[PDB]
Amino acid sequence: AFTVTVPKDLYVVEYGSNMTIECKFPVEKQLDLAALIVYWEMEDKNIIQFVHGEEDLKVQHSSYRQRARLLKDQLSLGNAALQITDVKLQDAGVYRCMISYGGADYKRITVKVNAPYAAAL
Amino acid sequence: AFTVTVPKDLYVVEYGSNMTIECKFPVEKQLDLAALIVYWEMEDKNIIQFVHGEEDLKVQHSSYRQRARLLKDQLSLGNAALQITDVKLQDAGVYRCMISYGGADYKRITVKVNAPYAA
Ligand SMILES: Cc1c(NC(=O)c2ccc(CNCCO)cn2)cccc1-c1cccc(NC(=O)c2ccc(CNCCO)cn2)c1C
Repeated sequence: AFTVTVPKDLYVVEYGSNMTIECKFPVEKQLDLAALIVYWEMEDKNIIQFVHGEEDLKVQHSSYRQRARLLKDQLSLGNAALQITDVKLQDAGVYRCMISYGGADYKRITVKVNAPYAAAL
Repeated sequence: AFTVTVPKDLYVVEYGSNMTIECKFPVEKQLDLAALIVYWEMEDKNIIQFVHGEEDLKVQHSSYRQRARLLKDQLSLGNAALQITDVKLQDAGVYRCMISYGGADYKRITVKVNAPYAA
């Protein structure tokens, strides 16, 4: 009954740009931070580990340091939004958002990074 | 950090036998059932979805009906044990236990099913 949805499960992004990938969960009235867990990962790499309102940046995988953050202002709209700055080719793959809030659910999201290309016509 | 561990991360099982795969999670004093979620899957197939003490058999994947059980006597010892009855060849693959209990964590278990072979 506790359901996480994704508007899209495939994001095609340009090398070196910014991307935001979103996972929706139901929230009514006061977001209870003490009951909320948000985890983002990409093939076992810890990107975001938001646990009961607190984050520890020492658990964050080194290839995501100063690039990856949770947009905490979106959480009141039931939106766990992961913003990644300066997208790399190694950022392509399968991301998971995993959310515990009342129930639990997770989604898979595929990211494709186009190789850098000077398109001329 | 809430941590789930696995004694074995690979199980080799005989076709048609039973297996039990275990995920350990830390539990102190009274198991707070209102706070606990245990979820087992394999390749997006819902095997066990234990939510605060309640299970919906109607959410279980058709291929696990009457075959898959969570051993609830183990939960008080912090053991999330999935027992699968009458193992098929299509039970081979990657299982996941996901546990929310204070914190949250999940682990992967690989199951390989040996094709039936006569001595
Ligand atoms: C597991 C989990 C996290 N994970 C972390 O916080 C986390 C942090 C760090 C590490 C790595 N550590 C390595 C050291 O061992 C790993 N995990 C965060 C929020 C929630 C969960 C959770 C916990 C328990 C259960 C369910 N699912 C389900 O209950 C579930 C049920 C049904 C479905 C299928 N639904 C499809 C329809 O949308 C999916 N799902 C989830 C999703």
